[PDB]
Amino acid sequence: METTVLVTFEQRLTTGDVGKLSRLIGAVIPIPYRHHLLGSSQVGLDAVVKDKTRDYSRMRARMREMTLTIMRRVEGNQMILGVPTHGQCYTIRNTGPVSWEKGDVLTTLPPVFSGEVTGLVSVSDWDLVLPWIVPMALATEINQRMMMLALLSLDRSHEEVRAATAQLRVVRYRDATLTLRNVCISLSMIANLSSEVTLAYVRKLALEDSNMLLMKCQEITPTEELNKLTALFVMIRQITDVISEQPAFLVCDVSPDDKSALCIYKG
Amino acid sequence: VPRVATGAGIPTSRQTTVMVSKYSEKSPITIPFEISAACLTHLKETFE
Amino acid sequence: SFGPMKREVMEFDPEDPYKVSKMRKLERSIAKGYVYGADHQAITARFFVRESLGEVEQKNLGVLMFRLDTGIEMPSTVLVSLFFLSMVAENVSAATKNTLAAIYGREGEAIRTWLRDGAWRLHRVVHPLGCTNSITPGATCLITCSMRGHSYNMLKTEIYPLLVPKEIYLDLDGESTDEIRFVYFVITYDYNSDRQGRPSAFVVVSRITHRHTLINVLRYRFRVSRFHFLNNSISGYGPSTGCLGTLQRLGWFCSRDSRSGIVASRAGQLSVVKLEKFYVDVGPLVEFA
Repeated sequence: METTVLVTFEQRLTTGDVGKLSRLIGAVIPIPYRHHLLGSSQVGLDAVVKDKTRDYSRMRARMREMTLTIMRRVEGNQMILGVPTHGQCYTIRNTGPVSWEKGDVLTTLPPVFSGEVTGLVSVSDWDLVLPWIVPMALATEINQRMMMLALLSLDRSHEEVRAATAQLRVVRYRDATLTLRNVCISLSMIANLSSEVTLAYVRKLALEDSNMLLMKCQEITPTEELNKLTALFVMIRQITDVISEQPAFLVCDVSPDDKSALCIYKG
Repeated sequence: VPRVATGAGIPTSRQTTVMVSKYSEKSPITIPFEISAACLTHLKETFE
Repeated sequence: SFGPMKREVMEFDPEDPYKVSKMRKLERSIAKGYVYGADHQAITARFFVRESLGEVEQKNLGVLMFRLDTGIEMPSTVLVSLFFLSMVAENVSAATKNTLAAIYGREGEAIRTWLRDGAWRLHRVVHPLGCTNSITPGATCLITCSMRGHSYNMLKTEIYPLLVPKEIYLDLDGESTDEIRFVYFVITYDYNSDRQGRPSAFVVVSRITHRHTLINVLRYRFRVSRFHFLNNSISGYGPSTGCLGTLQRLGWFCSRDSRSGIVASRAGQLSVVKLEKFYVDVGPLVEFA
């Protein structure tokens, strides 16, 4: 019926491992790029989870490039996938740590190994590590905790600041508790430079005030002047690239045992 | 299993189908009995 | 020979986008009698709704449903109508607020006054779920809620409209024309004293499709809230608030069909705006300030 992506099992999938793939019939699949044949080494997110110096946001910058795809059926030597048509309903499988509820917007995130390190049907270093289809309001929440832990990561030498971090990685949502760098440089370039460059621009604009809002906005070298504002706006572009989490689903109703949920596919 | 459902809003089930299997339990019997070596000798020795 | 003769068969299935959906539905409608729910490009879902939530939506048909993230773990997901959160917003007249506070409030609701007005709107408790068709009154109300597409009777007999109440609509009714008309949904806060304000809700229609040109026509309307948004930025140092406004796509309709109406309910009637050919189409949240 729909779009088709076949996955050629370069590794030998034992019938018991097929028994685990035949349980994940609904589950999402991160595909690197839309093509009809892909290897099992392509299919999945393990090629993203792999570097000595690889940061959470950089993986999220990679996964945002990866096309979401949905498992259709596992026929032995092959995995059949469907790139989901936008706007249609899809039975995706709740392989995240969070129970879904009727009406919620679901966002793909890379799985975090903080207290919930997980693998799959692995043989020869390839498992099928599966992205946390997490609710959208918690997806922004998880992002904010990761940056604030990293903004406080330099001041480990204070125990009180370390006790501020000790509360911080405790993430608690409906029926679920889980534990959790240039992006924080990007946070700090906006925090410091907007403090200094706006003062010559508030006092000039505050005379004429159409929406009547510049009045309490005041209450709140031209080459180097633009050089600040260039490296102001481009760092604002860099953080907004890794903030707007591009929502992926809308669960209409949840199948019982919370394994699956019919989800109309959005974005 | 048979099916039945009813009414409006009354929670209807989905079609149950059960497959079960009953395993074997084994007790083997064995019984000895004595024959003398003198007894079996008369079958063999077979006098005048 | 062999190869190309097989590929003619997979080629010459023309004149349809697949002819896989249409043909294979017929071979199961010949099998099972004429099947409903199959000639339906729009998209629905059946939801378990209690009797204390069953009202309005039951009687007059075609209206929004909203999920709650109520901060209590056991009933954490309460269905909310667009009629229902009129007892939260500042826009709604207190008679119009207490008209529908007396419809819902009969001994199965008024927690949800106290855990929406009290447990404030963070504009993340509400989720645009969709619009209704074909309520099932019985032991449990069982609402078929449409997701993408129009709300309509089965048998394609009548387009169910969107029942927008009047107070939430005319404070952001758009301009007058005869085109297609997108329905957006806007929550605006007036940050004055009580950590969220009295979180004001809006059903806004506009010919405008684009994002920041749409929030600019909100930058006309909401200076009273926007100047208060700047106020708590300096009225509280350390404490901060959040968003000023919150925009999301909710659907569209045909804009010659925009006409007023009324629902005929318990605790008096309620003046509404009836948007006839309402294609439900939920969009993403646009948090702005």
